[PDB]
Amino acid sequence: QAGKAHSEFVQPLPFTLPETVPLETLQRFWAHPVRAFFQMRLQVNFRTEDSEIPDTEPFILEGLSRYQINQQLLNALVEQDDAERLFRRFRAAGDLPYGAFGEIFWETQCQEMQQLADRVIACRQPGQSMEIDLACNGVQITGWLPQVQPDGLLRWRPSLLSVAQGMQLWLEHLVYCASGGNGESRLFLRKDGEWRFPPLAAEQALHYLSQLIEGYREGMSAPLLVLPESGGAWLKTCYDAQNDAMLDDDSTLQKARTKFLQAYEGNMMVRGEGDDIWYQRLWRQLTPETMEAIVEQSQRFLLPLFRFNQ
Amino acid sequence: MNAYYIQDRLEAQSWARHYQQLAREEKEAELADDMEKGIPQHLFESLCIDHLQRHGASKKSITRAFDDDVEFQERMAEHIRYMVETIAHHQVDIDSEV
Amino acid sequence: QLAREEKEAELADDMEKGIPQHLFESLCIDHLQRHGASKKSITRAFDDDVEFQERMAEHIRYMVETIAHHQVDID
Amino acid sequence: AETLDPLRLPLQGERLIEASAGTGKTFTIAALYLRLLLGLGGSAAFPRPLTVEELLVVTFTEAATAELRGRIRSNIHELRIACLRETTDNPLYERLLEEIDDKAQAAQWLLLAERQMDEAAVFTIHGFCQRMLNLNAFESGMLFEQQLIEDESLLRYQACADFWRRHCYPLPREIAQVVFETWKGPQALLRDINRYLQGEAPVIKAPPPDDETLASRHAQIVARIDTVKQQWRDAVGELDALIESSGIDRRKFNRSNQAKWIDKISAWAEEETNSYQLPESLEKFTPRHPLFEAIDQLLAEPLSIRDLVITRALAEIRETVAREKRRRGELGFDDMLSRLDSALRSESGEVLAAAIRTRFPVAMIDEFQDTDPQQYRIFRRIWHHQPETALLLIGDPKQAIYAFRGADIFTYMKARSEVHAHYTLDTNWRSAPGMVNSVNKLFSQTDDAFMFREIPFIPVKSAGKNQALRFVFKGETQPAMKMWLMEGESCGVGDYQSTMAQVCAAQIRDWLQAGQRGEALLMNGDDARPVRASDISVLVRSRQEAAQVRDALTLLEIPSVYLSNRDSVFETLEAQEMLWLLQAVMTPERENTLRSALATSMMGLNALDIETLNNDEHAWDVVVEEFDGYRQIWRKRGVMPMLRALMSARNIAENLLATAGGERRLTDILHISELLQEAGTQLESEHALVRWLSQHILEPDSNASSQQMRLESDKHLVQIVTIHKSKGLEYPLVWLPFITNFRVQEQAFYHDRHSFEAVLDLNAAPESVDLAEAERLAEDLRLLYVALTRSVWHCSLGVAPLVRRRGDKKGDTDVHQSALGRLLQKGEPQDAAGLRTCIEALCDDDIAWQTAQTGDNQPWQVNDVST
Amino acid sequence: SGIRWGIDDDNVRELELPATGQHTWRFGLTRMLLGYAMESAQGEWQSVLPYDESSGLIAELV
Repeated sequence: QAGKAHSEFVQPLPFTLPETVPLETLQRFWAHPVRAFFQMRLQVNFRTEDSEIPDTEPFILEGLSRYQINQQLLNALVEQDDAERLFRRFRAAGDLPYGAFGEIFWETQCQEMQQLADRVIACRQPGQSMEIDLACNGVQITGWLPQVQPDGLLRWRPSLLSVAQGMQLWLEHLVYCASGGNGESRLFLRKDGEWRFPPLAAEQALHYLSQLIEGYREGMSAPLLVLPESGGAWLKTCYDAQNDAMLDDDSTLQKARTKFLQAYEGNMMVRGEGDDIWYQRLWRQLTPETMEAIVEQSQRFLLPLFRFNQ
Repeated sequence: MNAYYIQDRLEAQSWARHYQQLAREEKEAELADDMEKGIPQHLFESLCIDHLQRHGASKKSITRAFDDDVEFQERMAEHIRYMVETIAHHQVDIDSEV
Repeated sequence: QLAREEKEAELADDMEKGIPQHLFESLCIDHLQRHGASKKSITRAFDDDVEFQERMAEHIRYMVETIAHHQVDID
Repeated sequence: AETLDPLRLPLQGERLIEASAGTGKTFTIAALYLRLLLGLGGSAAFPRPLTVEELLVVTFTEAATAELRGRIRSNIHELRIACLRETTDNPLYERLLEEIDDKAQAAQWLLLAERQMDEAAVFTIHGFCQRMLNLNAFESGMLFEQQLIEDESLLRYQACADFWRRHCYPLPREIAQVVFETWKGPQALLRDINRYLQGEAPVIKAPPPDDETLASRHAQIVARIDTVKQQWRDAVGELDALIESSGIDRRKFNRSNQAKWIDKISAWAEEETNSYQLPESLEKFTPRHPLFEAIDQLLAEPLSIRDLVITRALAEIRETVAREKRRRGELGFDDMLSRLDSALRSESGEVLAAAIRTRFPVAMIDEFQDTDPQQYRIFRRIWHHQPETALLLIGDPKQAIYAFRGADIFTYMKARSEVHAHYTLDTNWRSAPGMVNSVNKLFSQTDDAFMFREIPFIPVKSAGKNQALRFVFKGETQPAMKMWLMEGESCGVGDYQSTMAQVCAAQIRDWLQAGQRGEALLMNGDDARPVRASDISVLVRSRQEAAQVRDALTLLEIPSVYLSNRDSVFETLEAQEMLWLLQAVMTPERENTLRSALATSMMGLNALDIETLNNDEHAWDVVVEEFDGYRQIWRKRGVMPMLRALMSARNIAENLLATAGGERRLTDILHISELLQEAGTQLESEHALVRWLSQHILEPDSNASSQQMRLESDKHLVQIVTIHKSKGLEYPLVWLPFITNFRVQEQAFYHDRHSFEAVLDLNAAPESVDLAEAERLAEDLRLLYVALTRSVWHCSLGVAPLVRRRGDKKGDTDVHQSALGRLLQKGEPQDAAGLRTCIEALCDDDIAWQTAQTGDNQPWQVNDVST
Repeated sequence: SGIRWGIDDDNVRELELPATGQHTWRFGLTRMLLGYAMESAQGEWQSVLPYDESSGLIAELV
């Protein structure tokens, strides 16, 4: 027992941010910042073995299978294209259930997606994709924003409301307000969830963008710890939109701790954000010292999310 | 080579189903204590001050019900708790629905 | 005696029409949307669930009867 | 009931023996085994001496059959030497030598009995039928060679999907709309009937006719609903009723909901008409309309296709599984017990039972409280009335917790009524006299506390050897039983589990803090010894409770282990990392697969080391060289030698033992390396080996050999164990913090009080629900009796007035639903004040109650180390 | 491509299971061979959607 114990996996690494950062890089970075530093920076990606092929024809659709159909159906409903064509297309591929169960599942999906579409169609206007070139902290950002209407940014996805979707719209709205683009930005999700950001001046737009780009070079140096869901759950309980200030009360802090562990530890119904390959490699067990570091770092970047959200 | 292995696996899943139902009831009561603090009795007192005066109810009658009478404040706290717990019941159900 | 209780019940029946269930819903939609109650969840309680409306109109019947009782006491 | 002397027990016909927890019923079987060998007891002796191979002993657990075999083997050896020496130092062998006539011939019989102990027959129920049906094949009608199938879940879901294909797919959309509401598919349909598929098929109350199809029941109820749909259409628009203060004018909204629901057909769900129906309107208060009562006719009988589809599935799937296993030739453990039952029930089974009476002209069944209707009917059809063959049934009805496994207490109740002989053992050798009086007083509060008249509670008495047992904590002796009562009126289950696990973990470290200084001692007479974390045991009902005590106890820095944990090795993170290794060694040339293996926690490479590895391509080529050398050893030797060379070169085995909690990590790596060597010899293809590992990682196999092994040094760590896996063991110090918790079974399943037959009711009628809840409550009472008798010196249990009632009403508490709450309150619901007064009433000198108060001082002391 | 159940449609009826026409090796092969000739964006033909993943020389393995 004379060997040395394993040192902490996290270590500071030198990094120099180039002058050209594609927008697709920042969007893929802020989606999973911990996963990024493994793949983006250190080129480390754990490949999950392909799941065993199901031994029977699907009786009910679940997971990514029904998510693709909900995305293919939502795009066809907003365009007001015939849904029976897509139904015969999916049934021809056999991806749906057989016979009547393929009809029962399709109509209860078309009933939920039509409710989401009627909200998107009302505010939707024809628009064209625009290209973006910006200078922030001496760094050039290039990319494309599809379907930009004169009213603003309009995005719709068939999923549950999450902070990862709000952060995705946040970076897309800041890059929209930094070059012209007077107007709002809206995102619609299942179960009435919505993300709506009012317009901002180019001053503040480049300020918060400078904080996001600074977090990117910070994520490339050290494995910055920000949990969009769990860190957002702790931040939602503490932050108050009326007074625009976070509560320092201890009673609300203990509730935020229970809500943070509730988002970290997953149940049988919904899998939690805490358990995953990227988060297990850093620490095998979650300590309160690192739980505070995640809270402080999430309090920094994820604060303008709930601040300007309405 | 366990003969009861199949029964032992079904019993292990039965307990995980019970604590998933218990954790859904505890989450309902957690949102119950929060929404109870969101609608204090003076909001319903103000709602009565508005619409009741046109039907002949004096302002002192509504004041004596909410502020003076203790049993009315007792039954209102139980009714607010039942209303909140039912709204929290449907809210958790909608959140539980995939 | 018997007339006083009849005027109190008649006055409570007139106030029952003045405070519909959608009046409590308007107050429950404005204040409770901050605490995380969705519009669909509040709409389900005040409309879909029958047992909720049964106990709702029962307590509303209890509220307008107790307030009318204090009103006659003032008279 | 009468007391039992082992040497005075006559063996003829059927005899029943009840042995309380801690009575050493295993020691009694050895005495009757030596009695059956020598033919002793005179008029109470067996008619003739017997051979070891002719004695049949049945014990449900395999581990107990091997222990009883060695226990009898040692007792035959001790008695044989005692016969040659003619003198012995033991009372039992002394009384045996007094009854022995010729000791020389008896010593020769024990010598021949000692040499035959290899073929000595001690079997399980499933190990018996396997040997018996393979003995006489023609009476059973079974193939001579049959391979046992370990898991029937794969063939059950296969046959469940075959039923859902033929009986669902052809159905029209209007009928399929109703089937989709009950369950999504065969996966949910299987989970409903899965408990009903295992074991003997029970009887269904009010079964549907055999000729009724799905379309017949569908068109019948549709016509029943369509009549009320037509009648409410015509009679709508008229309000005449007696107005009550309970109702109000807002019923118009409920009236409109009936008009909107009628216009659409194919909807099996019903809008709520309950307030409008005549009986409920009579309850609220009369119109007396004909269709007003016709709604009552609709609401009285439940409308569902559930009971019909389940009945057709339960019968057909069981036939499909049995036909598929007969095609493959494989047999299950439940199918062998059903084979012998079907063989004896056949007309030619009478000759089969005659060969069993000749093979084993006697029987002794250990753990008779655990049994099945198939088992008892087999033992009854043989040994019920026979002139020369006896029967011995040993078991404690209070000890059967196994109803989840299919054990029926009513089977024992039916067996007890049929046997006229009853014998009980009154000497409890396990625990101290203070615990004996505490257990007897707790169950003597009411009459027939177990709720079944056929199971009495009888007092026992401590032996003379244990009368000196005492437990001291901080000077003056501590009582044998201590109940910890929580403070406050209403307590939630989440608040009950939290606080009590913190109070229990606080009292454990206080016993450990006083145990290292020698203050707390376990004293037998004048002898004593400090209290180690070994003798401290925590008994929880489920695994979710074990992890909740584990986190609270580890927060105080007391290392503890779960002994009953069933978690597979493949669920751990290292098992997933073992896949990224073997896959990277397979393709060392790929840069993404190799970097993924070196970034795993098993290799132990820091993020700085990975960064310096990506910066220099030369160091990367060297790692490819060593991973190529690992692939060579992988191909020439196997999985185990390569992992041995990888752990020796990387020095990760030493580094893991240096990391805190890394020895638990290393035990899993070596155990996986043993399973990969096991599956590596069968499959020569290296890629099929990686596919075998990845396949087991996705779905855990749950096999006993695939279960996580116990970590070393856990003998000195606090032992957390389930109530079920702790039966038959000895735990000097026991904790029952969560014992007050309970769960209610919503399904209706029970056994009739008359026919004693398992009866499932697919209908939700509250009758069968009340008789089902009474059997669950009696099972929880037996779960408490076993958990209370595991202790020797002291045991502590948490008590709180927990309330699962909706709205947290202040009228009464639900503790009476719990097992321990029913015994303190005498089955009478009370308040939190009444629960506290009933606790203070029964505590004298043995039971003692203290309030549960949360406190924290210091987690623990290190005790340092030795090197 | 959705290849799960038995090889042919006649094999399905031989097991006394209702004939479907999908999730079979014949359904999958035809789905894969149709995608080689026609792009999946065109539409259905026999009520079998073409499988677009292999339109090229890699389709020779099919």
